[PDB]
Amino acid sequence: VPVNPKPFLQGLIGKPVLVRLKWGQEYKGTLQSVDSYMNLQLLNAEELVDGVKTGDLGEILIRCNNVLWVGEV
RNA sequence: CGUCAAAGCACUUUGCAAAAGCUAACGUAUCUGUUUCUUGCCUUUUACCAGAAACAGCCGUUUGUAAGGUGUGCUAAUUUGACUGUAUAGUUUUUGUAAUCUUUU
Repeated sequence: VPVNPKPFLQGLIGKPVLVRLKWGQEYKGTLQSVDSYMNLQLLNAEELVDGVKTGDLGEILIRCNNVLWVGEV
C-alpha cells in the first residue's frame, strides 16, 4: 500500500529524525515544520560528522538543495 | 494588451509643392476645344457626320509640407512610432555536485 513523500513527512513531524547532506554530514533532531519543498527545520540538533558529535547548535533550518537523506531514530 | 520615444489632440481654412521610378483604374466617373489627316451630308463660311494621330483645356482625386481657424486639454488627453515583451527555487541554461587536498613540469 503506497506511502508518498508528502504524507511521509507529514507523519514524520515531531519524532526523532536523522538526515544527511551531500557532503557527508548527518544531523539528528526532532522536526517542527515541512514546506512544499521539503526544506527541513530542526530543534535541539547535534551534528554527527563521520559518526562523531562536533557541536550542539539547537534551532536549525537546512536549505533543501543539500539534503541527501531523510529517515528515522 | 504591455513597455520606451516623440508629439498637445481631434475637427477644420488657405498657401506652396509634388502624383507610371518594375504594365497600370491619380477618376471602377467622363466632356469641350485646337492642329494634321482621312471619309460623310453639302455649296455660303460658320454650325455639323464619325474614325485616326499630336497636342490642349475643364469638372474632380491623393499625398507631403507651412501657416492658421473651432472644440478641448497645456496640475492632462490623444495620436504616432519603436521594441531581443511574460514570472519557472523540484531533471536540458538564472537559487549551484559544490567544497577541499596532493603530486608532476
